[PDB]
Parts: sequence; structure tokens; C-alpha cells
Amino acid sequence: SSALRDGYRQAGVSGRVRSYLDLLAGLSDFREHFDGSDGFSLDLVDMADGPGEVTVICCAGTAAISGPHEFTRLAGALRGIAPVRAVPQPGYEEGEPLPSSMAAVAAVQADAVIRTQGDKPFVVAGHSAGALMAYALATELLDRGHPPRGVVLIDVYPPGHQDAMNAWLEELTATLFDRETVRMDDTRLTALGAYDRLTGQWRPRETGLPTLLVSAGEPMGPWPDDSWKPTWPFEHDTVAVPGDHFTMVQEHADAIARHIDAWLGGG
Amino acid sequence: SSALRDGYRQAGVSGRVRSYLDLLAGLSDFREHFDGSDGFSLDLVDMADGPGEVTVICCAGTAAISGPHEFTRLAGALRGIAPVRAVPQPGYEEGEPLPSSMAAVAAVQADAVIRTQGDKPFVVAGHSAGALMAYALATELLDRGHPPRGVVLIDVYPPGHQDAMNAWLEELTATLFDRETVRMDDTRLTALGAYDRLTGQWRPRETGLPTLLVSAGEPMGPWPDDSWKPTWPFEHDTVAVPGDHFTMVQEHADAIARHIDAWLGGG
Repeated sequence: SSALRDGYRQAGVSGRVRSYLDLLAGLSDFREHFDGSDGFSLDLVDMADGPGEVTVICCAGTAAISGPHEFTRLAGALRGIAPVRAVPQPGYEEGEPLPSSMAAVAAVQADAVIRTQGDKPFVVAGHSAGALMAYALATELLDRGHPPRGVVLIDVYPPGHQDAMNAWLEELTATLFDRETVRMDDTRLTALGAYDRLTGQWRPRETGLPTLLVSAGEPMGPWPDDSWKPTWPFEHDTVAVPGDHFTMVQEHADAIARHIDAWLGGG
Repeated sequence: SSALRDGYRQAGVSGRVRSYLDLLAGLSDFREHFDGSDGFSLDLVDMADGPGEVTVICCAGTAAISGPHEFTRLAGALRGIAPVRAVPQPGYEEGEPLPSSMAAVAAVQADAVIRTQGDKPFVVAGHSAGALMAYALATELLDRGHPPRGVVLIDVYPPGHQDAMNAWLEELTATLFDRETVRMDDTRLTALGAYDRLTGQWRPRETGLPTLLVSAGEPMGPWPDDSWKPTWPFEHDTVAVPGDHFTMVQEHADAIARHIDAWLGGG
């Protein structure tokens, strides 16, 4: 077993999550971090080859349970409509190094797709806390010399806005600890507490491309009035979905796949 | 194939070990604890019975590779002279919780000492940080109706007195990584930080028990003037034993045996 998986759940039961995070990032100095000068390489995932003239891409967030083991859910719902590429995160499997700073990592997966694609249109579709990174990737892609086609976000909570909700959900992530398709050993945790320091210094920029949210449904509890729901500081158009945070996409992947079919046909 | 193994290694090549400990104790605060008002025990590791009048109780260490397993060497040395009742430090092997302070660990280990003993005299002993634990066990027994005949502080390094010396050793241990007797498991490295803050703000008390400090012969390397080796405030006879801070026990057990007898012969 392990030693950290123990404190993970003993924190959520009482209420001392914040103090735990200040501990984690403390160990993020003792490794072999890379930069745009040495050498690295990854190998894409083999998934679907379905029909379509516009393919879609996707990725994962930070919440431990992330991985290329759970998106096979939406894979079946989207088949017939369009293809789906699988871009894995650099680290979740024996034999890998860690980043150096926020605007450094992006010079890696940039070159990889500029070799395999060719001349096909695409779009993005992330989830969870990761809905921040999915936005950041589209920025460097815009002026390098190859603009996207349109993003579709799903539940988010960016910095410089709501100081309450955020850390309030992480407290729940430790209490709601039902099993996942993969075991939680001594590697999938040190990465979670690592991006915490990163996501606290970023602040969005103003761009001009078509956005689309897909909000949730029934609240976790007997919550008061208007004290939730995402609200980005820019401008966009929205569409809902029936469900809740922690699961949604799993047992509700057919729904969203239809909410996107109506979008791509106009804008 | 853990992760907390290399993280402890790469920390020695750079030169930062202090801030690495502030966290080890942060993680342990979450594990289940024992302070005196809860069930928990520890079977004294049976070493070798035999002749004698004043058995040597040798408490376990506080390092990563510590435990009553190391005292196997000294156990064979004391065959005929005096037996060894090596007290196991909790938290290191799978399943055992961690204490609150020093008066939480030395207490639980005190119970086992009186139980198996009885009207038979004994002399506690340890090694460096483990000696801080050994003394604490011997002092707690002082006014508790069972003051041991004495102690043998082998290369003990008292905190608050040796700032640069004791800390430079931890920085050396990391670069001394080379095949251990018992695999450096995850639950051992966490217990390190636990005991670090315990023995950290722990200032020993005075007693009328004879102490026999055992220092080293050759330094850990090139040393200018007299500023190495273990020290102590109270009155105690001191005697040296060859090998540096790491091989004065693992590769030099017998040399110490003849030293404690000449001491027990007096009073």
C-alpha cells in the first residue's frame, strides 16, 4: 500500500484540506525537470477511426481520477458523428520527467501534432479543473501559424472571481472516495499538489473565438439561492445538461454529444 | 519501485535536506496517532538469552534503515557477557501508528521494558538519534520506580547544541545511498519526519544515572580542527571506537561490547 493515501481521507472528514496542500508542493524541488533545450518524446493512443469531415480532440484535468481509462465512455456516444483523438498527459506511467514553469511545457506537444495531422480541421472538449489548460493550449496555437475552429468547455471556476466555491469542493473530493478503475499508488498524487501552485498565478487574456459551455443540473445539497454556476469575465453562449459534478460524463455521455451536433452546424 | 526513494536520493546531490523534513512531519500529522489514551503495543525483539546479571536493553534507531535488525551484530557479540532486549521503535513497520511528542513514544516502550524484566537490572542503549530515544526511555523509568543501572549513548547527537554537525550528517546520509539490509519502504520515510519534530524540540532532563558515551575514531572525511564526534552536557565517562558515524556499529560491533563491561564492573 502507501502512506499518503491515508491522510487524504482523514483530512476531508475533519476539515483541514488547505493546510495539506501547502505541504505537498514542498517536495516539488527534488527531481529532474526539463526545458526547451534537452530531449523528450511521447506516443499517442490508438482509439477510434469513425466518419466525419471535422475531428474533435479532448484531454483530462487534475483531479486524481484522471486518465485515458475513462474517456472510452464518450467514445461510443460520439461515434458516427465524428472521429476522436486521444492526447495523454506527460507523466502518468513509469519513466517520465516533470515540467519547469507555466509557459514552458507547451513547447512539447506543440511539435508532435504538427507532424501527424496534416490538413484536417479540429476542435477541443475538456473537463474538470483542466478546463483551464484546454484554453491555454489554444492561445499559443493561434499566432504560431495555425488557428483552431471552436472550443466547447464543460464546468469551470477560474481565479480572480469566486473565493468561496473553489476550495469548498476539494473538501468533498476526499469524503466522496468511491473506487476508480485504477489503483491510487505513490505517483498519481505528487502531481496533483504540484499544479496547485501553478493555477494560482495565471490570469486570462482577451481573445475572440466562439465559446460554448455545458452547465450541470441538480445541486449536491439544499443550497440557498444564486451562489454557484460558472461566469467567465468575457462573452459567450450557453447550453445545459442534467446531472452532477463527480460523475456526469460517465453515465451521461450521450447527452453532451448531441448538444455539440447542433453547434457545429452554424456558429 | 516507489517514488519517495529517488526523491530522497536527488536531494543529496543538490544540497537541500532541511526543508525536506518540514514536510515529512506534515504528512505524519494525518496518519493515526497514539498519545497515551488508546490501545497499542510492541513485542520486544527476542535476541539471545544467556548468562549475565545486568541485561542491555538496546532501543531501535530513528533513521531510514534502523530497527532491532541492526542490533543483530551486537547481539552475537554479547554472548556470555550480557543479553540484549532490543526495543522496537513503532511506526516503521506496516500497521503501526505515530506519536504526538517524545512523551508519547518513550511511554509505550516503557511498558514493555518492565513487563518482561522484573527484579533483573538493565542498562538502556542506542545510536545517535536512536540514542535520543534510548535516553528518553531510560529517564522516563527514572522516578517511575525502575531507574536503570545506566546507559550507553553510542555516538549520540544532541539537538539544539550541534546545529551544523548533526544537520551535515543528514546531508551525508543521502549521498551514502548504497544497498540497505531492509528495503527503504514508504512508511519508514514518513515516520522519519514524525520523530524529527518530536526529538526536535526535545531538551533532555537531568538524572543520577551513569552514562557511557561512545564516540567515533575516523571522521567522515577531511576535518580542520576538533569539531566533530558526539557530545553531552551532564557528567559521563567518554570513550572512542573506530569507523565513521556509519560503520562504528554495522561493521564494528564487538569493539563496543568490551567497553560496557568495564563500566558495569564498577558503579
